[PDB]
Amino acid sequence: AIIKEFMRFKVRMEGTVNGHEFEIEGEGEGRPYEGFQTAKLKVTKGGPLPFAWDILSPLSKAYVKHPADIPDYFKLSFPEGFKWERVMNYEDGGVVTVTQDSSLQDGEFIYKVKMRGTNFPSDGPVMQKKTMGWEASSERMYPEDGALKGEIRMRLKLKDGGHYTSEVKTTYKAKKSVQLPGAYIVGIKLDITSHNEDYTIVEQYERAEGRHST
Repeated sequence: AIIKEFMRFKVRMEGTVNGHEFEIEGEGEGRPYEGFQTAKLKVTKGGPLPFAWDILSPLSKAYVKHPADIPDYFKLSFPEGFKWERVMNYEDGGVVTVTQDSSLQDGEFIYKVKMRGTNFPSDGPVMQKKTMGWEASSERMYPEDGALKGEIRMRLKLKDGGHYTSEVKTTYKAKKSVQLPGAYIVGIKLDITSHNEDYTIVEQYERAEGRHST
């Protein structure tokens, strides 16, 4: 009963992408049982970023709407919370790795993110900043070795109508022993709703719902 119908969060990220260091702070809010949230981020160090915002945007699992019959691993993990680690392999060789800790403090989610991005080609759409947001995704979740894993083949939209693809694996682990669901899918749609000219301030909006795999 600790995850309320309406919850806020605070986040801090530090990252290095192609050698460029930076820090981001943000806050957000949403409805964890209805499966939606918004966030407002600001680049507090090392901005403007010389690369697409979209590689950062998918870097808040407590807010996925779960059917009654699929255990909500993310919510059951609280108040302790959970960690996750992720690799995102972009098709042109760019790699993003991420570690993250989510906890609950004073009735607010606290997220802490560290990430590194390497090998984004100088001429590619990330460094060229030619992406236009992610298409909707289906994250395949499944229990493996006392943790919960998610795989996603994700696609960033390109200006010219093409797509730029990243193969994503994430391991989710509760900080306390918690019951695992069976395999299932989280449908997710994230959009950037507004930003200043140089993406030093960005607002984004995500909806996510668990569902069975037929």
